[PDB]
Amino acid sequence: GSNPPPPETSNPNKPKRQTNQLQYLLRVVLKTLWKHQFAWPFQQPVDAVKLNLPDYYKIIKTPMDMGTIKKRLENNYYWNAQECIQDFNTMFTNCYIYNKPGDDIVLMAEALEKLFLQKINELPTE
Ligand SMILES: Cc1noc(C)c1-c1ccc2c(c1)O[C@H](CC1CC1)C(=O)N2
Repeated sequence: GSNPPPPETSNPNKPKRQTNQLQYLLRVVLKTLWKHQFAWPFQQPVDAVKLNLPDYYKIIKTPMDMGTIKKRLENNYYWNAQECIQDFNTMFTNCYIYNKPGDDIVLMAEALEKLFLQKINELPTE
């Protein structure tokens, strides 16, 4: 039972907002990554129990996944786009820290991150 609670996707006191940038993040960035062939392992938290990776949450203390990001965006959890961008970067970084280069998961993260960076370059409010 080595899985933590997942990251919060709502919070009573944290102020909530919808900006054009946050709409772009849900409707274009998340949408393109979510439907990518390599999205699926990132669509929910890492299941250290199911994967038999009992040390995952010993090593990764700031977990993040796209399921979480998607719910945060749908819930207007974020105040600004930078918060969301930060979550995507945390997701990628965690994957690169925990796994070794040439692991399939790392190659999947690299392909998603390329696409992420391309979509982030067109972020509106321009
Ligand atoms: C994402 C992620 N970051 O570190 C690890 C470990 C994962 C991870 C998440 C889900 C799965 C996983 C790795 O292994 C396989 C998929 C990977 C082999 C590609 C699986 O079925 N689910």
